[PDB]
Amino acid sequence: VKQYYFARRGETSTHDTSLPPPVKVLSGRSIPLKEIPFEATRNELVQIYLTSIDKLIKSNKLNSIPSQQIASHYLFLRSLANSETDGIKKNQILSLAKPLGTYLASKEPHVWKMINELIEKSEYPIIHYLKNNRAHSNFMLALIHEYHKEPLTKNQSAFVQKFRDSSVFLFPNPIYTAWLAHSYDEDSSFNPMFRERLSTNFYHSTLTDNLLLRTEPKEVTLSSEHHYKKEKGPIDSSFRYQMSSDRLLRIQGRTLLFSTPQNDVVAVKVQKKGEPKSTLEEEFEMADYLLKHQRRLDVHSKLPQPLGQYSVKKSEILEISRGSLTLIDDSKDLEVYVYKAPQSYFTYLHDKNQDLEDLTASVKTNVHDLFVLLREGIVFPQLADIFHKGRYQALVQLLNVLQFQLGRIDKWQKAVEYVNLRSSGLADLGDSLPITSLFTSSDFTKHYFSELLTGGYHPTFFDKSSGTANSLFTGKRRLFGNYLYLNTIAEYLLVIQLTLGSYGDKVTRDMDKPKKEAVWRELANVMFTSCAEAIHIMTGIPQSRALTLLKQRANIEKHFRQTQFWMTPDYSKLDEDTLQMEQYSIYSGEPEYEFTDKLVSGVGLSVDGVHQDLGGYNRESPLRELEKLLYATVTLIEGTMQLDKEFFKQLEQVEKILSGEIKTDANSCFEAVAQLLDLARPGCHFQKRLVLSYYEEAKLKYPSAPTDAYDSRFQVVARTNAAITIQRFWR
Amino acid sequence: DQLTEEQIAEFKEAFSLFDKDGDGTITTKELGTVMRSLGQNPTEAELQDMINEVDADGNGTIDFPEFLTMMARKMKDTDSEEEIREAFRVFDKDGNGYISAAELRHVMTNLGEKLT
Ligand SMILES: Nc1ncnc2c1ncn2[C@@H]1O[C@H](COP(=O)(O)O)[C@@H](O)[C@H]1O
Ligand SMILES: [Ca+2]
Ligand SMILES: [Cl-]
Ligand SMILES: [Cl-]
Repeated sequence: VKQYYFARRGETSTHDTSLPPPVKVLSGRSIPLKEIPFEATRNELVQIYLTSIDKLIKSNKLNSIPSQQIASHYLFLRSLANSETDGIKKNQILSLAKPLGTYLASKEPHVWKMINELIEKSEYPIIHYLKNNRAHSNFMLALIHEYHKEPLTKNQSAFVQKFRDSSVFLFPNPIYTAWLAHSYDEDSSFNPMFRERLSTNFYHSTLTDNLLLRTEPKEVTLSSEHHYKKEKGPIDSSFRYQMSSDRLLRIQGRTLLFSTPQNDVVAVKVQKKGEPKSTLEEEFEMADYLLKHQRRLDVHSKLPQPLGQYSVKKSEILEISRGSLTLIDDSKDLEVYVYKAPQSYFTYLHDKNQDLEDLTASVKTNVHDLFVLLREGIVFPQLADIFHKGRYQALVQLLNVLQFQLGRIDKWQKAVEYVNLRSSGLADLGDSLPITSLFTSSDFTKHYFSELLTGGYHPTFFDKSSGTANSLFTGKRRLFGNYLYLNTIAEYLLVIQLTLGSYGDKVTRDMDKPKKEAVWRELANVMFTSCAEAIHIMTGIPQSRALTLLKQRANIEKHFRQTQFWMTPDYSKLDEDTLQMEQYSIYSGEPEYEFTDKLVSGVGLSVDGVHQDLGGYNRESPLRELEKLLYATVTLIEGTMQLDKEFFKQLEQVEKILSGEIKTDANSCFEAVAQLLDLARPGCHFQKRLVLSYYEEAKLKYPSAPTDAYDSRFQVVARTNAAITIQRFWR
Repeated sequence: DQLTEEQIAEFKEAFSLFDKDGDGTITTKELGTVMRSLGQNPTEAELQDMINEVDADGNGTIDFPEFLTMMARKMKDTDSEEEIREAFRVFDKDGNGYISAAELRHVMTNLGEKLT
């Protein structure tokens, strides 16, 4: 039967609508907050870079630059030129790049050979030449400071002081988008971690920010039949369960679990002290909507069957229970939601009684429905109660001004103590939310993400002469929906990590060190698989490859060793010199997690002395590889969408050149087809097959033209496609 | 099933790539382009088996083997060797092992048809 979504996603003009006024009030004074344009400031610095290449050539001091750094200038100029459209502005760049060619070919002839293998490989050879430690060398800003002997404007200062870590942050949109998605390939040694003068710099969050600022504001359009648009009839609670005390199995919080001859459970959830009746009507109407569209969405969870939503005298509820047992409402009438669900629906995903076989498949069930329903337009913002208002931001560096590093998770075990991820799948479905509430000035967004919607102040942003605070951050008001989108993805995957960590800590307590490391190794593998499965649902990328793209940016060994270290309490029984001696094993290049707090024995780092925290008091989380893993995950998802977007925008051009809708010469048509191959996904063949078919069709529209440059790069696509048609035909 | 997993995901990614609106349904206009990428340049596929007007992946991985179990697979495996045959009638001496080392898979390719 049918399988589709009731959500069609597109683009809009601006998310800055019904937003709070962009103003910081500081001590009676009111300070306007102003956007610093990204692309307008980007082109300024490139133009300064281009003008500075001229001053470098006129200065004759080409030998004062290492050949590796000249190879950067040349390759970028060659890449920037082919990204250019009109032949006049294109040749001005090629004029600048030729003296760097006659120098390299004359003076450093071996470097000339090596990059000449790249120029025959790609229209943007710089994106591959920067697949390694060379990307940490900012050659563009180095030349600007050396030859542009003139102070930069206040905006150019802000852009540079924000994107100092690499030159790729100055590339035009197609080159950065392509360089970023190609930095995860099998031949890429790029990790955003440079070591300064004994300091180690991480800029994995800066990649995602430089990517988002070039994007267009997303907008999701929910169908007429969606759960949040279709007018719903009243809940038909025609039947009333007969609350039997002998069949009262248990009492989970405020839910009474009742036994039943069918070996399932009839659960009755009671009105809480503060919850209105609507919160219970919602859980009913969502379970129905999901049971209805279960097949249509391929929901793997065992959804509960809703039975009734009706009022009940509190005297009956209080009398029905006399077991172990405070949280219900006061005295008269407790509104009720009664449902039927398996016994799995009540074992939390972190139950120590789950073997790795059952846990793994129950985790996979949850992460599937989590992201499958996300595309449908349903968001679950209350899966767990995580705090550092006070809620925890998974992608915190993208949503706040200072936000140097991640946050301290306070409970991390009491946060997922009663998580809404069960062994049966999703639970508590009433705490749902339309995805549109992420892309609009809802009560949710302006309360929890007020700084992202307002604009951000810092004294370094203040212009004493202008009276305004200027920042790149205030540009996010136009795009804030996309930020909360990717934050939601990491939010989901973080709750899986705290759940797995709770399971790990509980089964390894009172346990053979090599047998205990086995549990933590597999739990590291379940998290890596879970992130990769999300990329598959969101981008169509084969999970097997999305996992390899992931394992270029995230170290599964470190993540296994940091989780085992910081989620178990055993490090509390270590002395100061022996503790730092063991932290080197979980990081091994990165700086040890520096902290000052007193270690609570038997627990570890704890603010309240009872429950373990994840990090020092006002410090960051020591789970550093988790922070990389979440940022690598959301950068692959949004970075893939953007590459596919830049891919399709070029695919139109070549279709308008071949079909005749745009008149252009031959060697300028092949340039359009060869550039399309650079915008294909890494590892994706049918994209490369398509641009091969487009190429052959071009050699019929321009049969008189030579194909010296575009021969080998399309031959390998032919050899790869040929070799697949004998490998994929070895049935 | 009757379609192997090696090309199921290839169909899944191609469908999810051209499903530009993310609805899980694809239109006829784009459908032609997804097959040229998948390796078919058909004549008139407007004859199909859908619900009313458009098709999902469920309708895709069923419609596609109907058009995949038609192919002259022998007419293709010969064409793949022509991409490697230098002059003619000589597929490859050592390239057979090499060109299969890293394209899609390589695990002890049975060395039959040897220099016998
Ligand atoms: N405000 C809420 N409304 C409904 N369910 C919730 C709410 N907050 C948490 N839950 C989850 O719902 C399940 C049943 O407990 P309860 O919180 O009483 O509904 C548990 O998994 C809770 O974590
Ligand atoms: Ca569609
Ligand atoms: Cl320099
Ligand atoms: Cl910023």
